[PDB]
Amino acid sequence: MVLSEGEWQLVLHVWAKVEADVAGHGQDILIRLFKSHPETLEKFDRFKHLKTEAEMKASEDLKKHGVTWLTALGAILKKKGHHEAELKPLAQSHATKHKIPIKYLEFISEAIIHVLHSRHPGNFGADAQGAMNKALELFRKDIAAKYKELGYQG
Ligand code: HEM
Repeated sequence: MVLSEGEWQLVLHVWAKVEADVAGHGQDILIRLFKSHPETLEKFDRFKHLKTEAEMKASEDLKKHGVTWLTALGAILKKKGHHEAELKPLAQSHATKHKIPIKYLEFISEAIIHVLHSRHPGNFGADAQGAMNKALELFRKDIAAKYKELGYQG
């Protein structure tokens, strides 16, 4: 699949707002994921112990990882589809080291959409949400292809 320049513009416009507070968005999204799909938390031996949302919000380590993963996604989105280089190491670690199923990538995609819709309604109308979904679908499609080449079901 291929996004038009207009669709990329909608994605990068709302992303520019996200970048005003990388740590906040990074954390909010992970917490949303963990609350909606508790099984995903079990994949993080580093955060598995956290029992409540309050404990998650107070975790300095969770906030730091929020910055790490969200910045990596931003780097990929800014490539506007030319992300082969960025995808390689990410696919290898998540398939071979962390063992993250494609299903969980769909779960975090839903969490991203939920948080952007809550925090940026003015810049995340139907057309903008559609473009972001398309961008995340492209990412998941390419990641799935890499998983297969690397020997992981997904
Ligand atoms: C938008 C998709 C995602 C991006 C861009 C992303 C990015 C990253 C990055 C950059 C790292 C650190 C370097 C590395 O190990 O590769 C990381 C680590 C990790 N990711 Fe992801 N990730 C994504 C989705 C997920 C999902 C959905 C899960 C699990 C539900 C997951 C679980 C992990 C785990 C367990 C680590 C190790 C954390 C630690 O112990 O330090 N990731 N991810």
